[PDB]
Amino acid sequence: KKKYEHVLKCRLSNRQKALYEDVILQPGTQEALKSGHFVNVLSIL
Repeated sequence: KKKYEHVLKCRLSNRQKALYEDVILQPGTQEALKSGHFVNVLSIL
């Protein structure tokens, strides 16, 4: 010549915790994480 990057962690909500743990229980997620092929993980995105 003004710019400085400062990214820091953010905070979660317990309703979001409940809903996330709710959705987590689909077994297709398990077989996907084990297989490592995108044909299944496309959904959870």
